[PDB]
Amino acid sequence: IIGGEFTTIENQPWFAAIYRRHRGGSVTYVCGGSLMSPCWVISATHCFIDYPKKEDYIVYLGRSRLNSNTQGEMKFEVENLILHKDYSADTLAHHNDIALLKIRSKEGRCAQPSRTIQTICLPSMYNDPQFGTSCEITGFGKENSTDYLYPEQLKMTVVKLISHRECQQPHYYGSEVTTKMLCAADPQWKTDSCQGDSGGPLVCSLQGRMTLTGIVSWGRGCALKDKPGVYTRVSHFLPWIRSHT
Ligand SMILES: CC(C)[C@@H]1NCCc2ccc(NC(=O)c3ccc4cc(C(=N)N)ccc4c3)cc21
Repeated sequence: IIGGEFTTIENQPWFAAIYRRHRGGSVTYVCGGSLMSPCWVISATHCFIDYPKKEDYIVYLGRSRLNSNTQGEMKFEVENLILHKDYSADTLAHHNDIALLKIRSKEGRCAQPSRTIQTICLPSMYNDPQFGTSCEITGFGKENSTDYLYPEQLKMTVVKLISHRECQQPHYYGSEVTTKMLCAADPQWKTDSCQGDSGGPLVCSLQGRMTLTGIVSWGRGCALKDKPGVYTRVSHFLPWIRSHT
């Protein structure tokens, strides 16, 4: 996150920290995720497309720092890694960038809800918050575009949803942004998600209930003028999630 505020997992019960083991033994952070149901996590396909082995991943819940085992956390493994069957990556835009990771602990059980481990509701058919709505994003991603290390503590920030016609203007993303994607950004371009945040939650309070409306996907740079952050429009993929879970 660029700018924003430092927060602790208690505020983001449904945020999943996804890691990956390397030959030799080191473990680096990869991407974020959202707790769908006790046994499922949803993220982005571009965080696993290159190393499609369910065995190389680790998924943490209730973890507040990168190199610390926060009180009440749970360590998991990927029982099933399902990727959208039509994914492609262009110069900027990423298509069908949605993914399902069916988690499972060494003992064979799924997540166990608590004060620090919760789930968010999926959006419903054709019901997306209007443009200009404020929503939050979370991740252990960069705090600057020139840093190579991630913040040791979880961060969060708020942005505003941008209409589709406004995201297709020449000085924005032209025809690169498609109707199955959403755009969000700070009207002052000082705060925004960035590299390391991909796959993470974009939560909008829709008609009372906190809804998972977007999945961090792509964007030109981080917090750059007229260059919003593009997210995966969950509502569109409901039939996919349902039939695939
Ligand atoms: C190491 C890297 C090149 C990695 N390789 C596997 C394929 C692949 C695909 C996309 C990405 N994505 C990013 O690095 C990446 C970089 C910047 C991003 C910026 C925003 C945003 N400005 N809100 C929103 C999302 C962003 C995602 C990384 C990789």
